[PDB]
Amino acid sequence: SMTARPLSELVERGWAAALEPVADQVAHMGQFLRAEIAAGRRYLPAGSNVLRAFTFPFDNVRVLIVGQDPYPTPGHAVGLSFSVAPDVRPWPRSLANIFDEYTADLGYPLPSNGDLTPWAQRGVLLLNRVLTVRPSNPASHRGKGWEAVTECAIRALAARAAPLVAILWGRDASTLKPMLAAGNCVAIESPHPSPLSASRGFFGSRPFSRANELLVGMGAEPIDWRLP
Ligand SMILES: O=c1[nH]cc([N+](=O)[O-])c(=O)[nH]1
Ligand SMILES: [Cl-]
Ligand SMILES: [Cl-]
Repeated sequence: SMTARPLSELVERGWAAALEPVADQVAHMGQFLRAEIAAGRRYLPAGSNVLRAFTFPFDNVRVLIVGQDPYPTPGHAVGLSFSVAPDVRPWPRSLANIFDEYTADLGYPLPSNGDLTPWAQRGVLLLNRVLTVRPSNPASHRGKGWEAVTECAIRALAARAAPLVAILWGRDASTLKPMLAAGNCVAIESPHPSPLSASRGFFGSRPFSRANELLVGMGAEPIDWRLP
C-alpha cells in the first residue's frame, strides 16, 4: 500500500532514491485513492500495480514512453503504460494503433498479444503522466496530485549520467518537455495513438527506429523492440 509503506519497500532501489522528493506526495496519493473508495468510486489499475513502472531498474532505463493515464476499462491497465495482460483481447484501440505503427516502422509482424513486459525488461520505462483513473472515465484523475510524482521521475531520469530518449505521446505527456532539457536527453513528441488523435501525426511517426538512432548517436545500445 502506497499510504502504508515507504518507497524503499514499494519501488526498486534507484527509483526509491529518485522519488525521494515526492515521498510525501506518493503517500498523499494513497490517501486520495482511499478517499475515492470511501466516497464510492473505484480506480485502475489495481493498487499493487499503480507504481509498477518503478519496479524495473532506474539505472537501466534507456527509453522513456509517456502516455496520458491508464486504460479506463476494468481488466486492461496493469501499471505499465499501454500494456495489457497476455490473455486480453480484443486489444484496446490505442494499443492496436501502437502496434500498427510498430509494424510499419520496424517491419516486424504484428505481436502475438498485448503484453509489453519485454520492453520494460529491456530498459523501456512505460509511464503515464497520471498513474490512476476512475473506471470508464479517461482523464478523471488529472490534476489530483500524480503530476508532481511523474515530473519528479522525469527530472531524476534526465539528471542521470545515463543517456535517455523520451517519447511523449499526447498533450499531457508533452508537459514533461521542459524538464527534459538536459544534454544527455532528447525528446520525441507526437500526437497520442488514441483514435482521437492518431491521424494528426502518430501514424508515420516512426518512434521506435528514431529512438534507436538517437541512442546509437549518444553511444548507447539500441532497444530490441521485437515482441513475440
Ligand atoms: O497506459 C495507457 N493506456 C491508455 C492510454 N490512453 O488510452 O490514453 C494512455 O495514455 N496510457
Ligand atoms: Cl467507479
Ligand atoms: Cl460518485
